[PDB]
Amino acid sequence: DSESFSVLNWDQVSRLHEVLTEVVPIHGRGNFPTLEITLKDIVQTVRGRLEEAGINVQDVRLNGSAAGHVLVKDNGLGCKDLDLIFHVALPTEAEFQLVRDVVLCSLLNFLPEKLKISPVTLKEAYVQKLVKVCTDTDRWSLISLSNKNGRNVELKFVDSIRRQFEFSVDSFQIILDSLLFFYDCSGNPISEHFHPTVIGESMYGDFEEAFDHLQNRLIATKNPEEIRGGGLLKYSNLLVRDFRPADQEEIKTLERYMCSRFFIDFPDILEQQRKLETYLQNHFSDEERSKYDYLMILRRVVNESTVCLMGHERRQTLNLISLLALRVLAE
Ligand SMILES: [Cl-]
Repeated sequence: DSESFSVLNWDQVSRLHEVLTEVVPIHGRGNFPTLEITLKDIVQTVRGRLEEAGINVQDVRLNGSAAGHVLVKDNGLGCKDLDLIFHVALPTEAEFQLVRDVVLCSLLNFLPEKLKISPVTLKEAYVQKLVKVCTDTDRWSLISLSNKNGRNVELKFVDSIRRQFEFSVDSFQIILDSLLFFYDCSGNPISEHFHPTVIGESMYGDFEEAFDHLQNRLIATKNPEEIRGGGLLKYSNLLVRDFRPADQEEIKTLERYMCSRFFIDFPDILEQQRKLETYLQNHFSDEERSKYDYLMILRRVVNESTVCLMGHERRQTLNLISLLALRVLAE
C-alpha cells in the first residue's frame, strides 16, 4: 500500500533533475567516438520509439544507488551506476528484439559526425553486456553501456520478475513518469515554484524505515529467505562503506546464512574467483585500496561465520580471498 511510497521534496526533485540531465560519456570501442548522453534524453528517445512501435511503456523508474542519492545526498553508496527500469510487456521474441533495436537507435541519436553504422555494429561499439531471460516467471532484458568511462548505465526492460533481494538502502526506485511528462509539456524550466510531484518507492516495504536506514547508514532486511549467493557480496559492499548492521545480536545469524547461501550457489572455487574478479572490476575501478578493504571485509565474514561442517569451503575460499588481495598489493 501507501506505506512503501513517498512524495519527494524540492531538494530531492532538484537532485533528481541533475541526475537525469547530467552529461555522461559513453566510451566507444575502436574508431568510435564517446557518446555524450543524458538519462533524460535516452529515456525520451527509448520510450517514444517503443510506444511508437506498439510496446506500451507502463512506467520508467530510476533504480540503484542513483535513486538513493536522489533521496539522500552523499549517503555513502556512491553514484557510479545509473540504473533505469522500463516496465514494458514482452509477450513474444519480437518484443525483445524491438527493445534492443530501439536502444541501439537511441545510441545513434548521440553519435556525432567515417564509420560503418548498423545494429550489430552499435552493439559491439557501445553495449558492455546484454543479458536476457525469457521464462514464465521472469521476462526482462538488460542492456549495459560501456563502463570504461567508470560509470555503468543499465537499461532494464522488465515485464515480470520475481523479487530480487537487496538491503533497505538499496531498494529505492523513483517513478519518473510525472517528471518526463513535465519535460515534454513545460514551457518553463523546472524550479522550486513550479515542479511536478515525484513519487519514490522502497521495494523493501516501508519507505520511512528504509529512508531512516539510509540516513543513519544502517544494514537491514526483512526478507532474509530471499537471499541467494550474491547477498554476501552486497552485504560486504555496505560494510566497506561504513554501514553498520541495524540489528546487532542478529547479524551473526544473518552472516552465517549469507555464507551458507554463498557456498550453495557457488560450490566451485573457480566460479567464486570469476564472481569476485568481475565484482572487483564493476564496483571498485580506480579504487585499489577499496578493493583490498572489501576483500578484508569478505575475509572477516567468511572466517567468522562459516560452520564447522564446511571447513573445506572456508579454508578454500579464505585462500582465494587472500590470493586476490595479494595480487592487488603486488601491483
Ligand atoms: Cl542474493
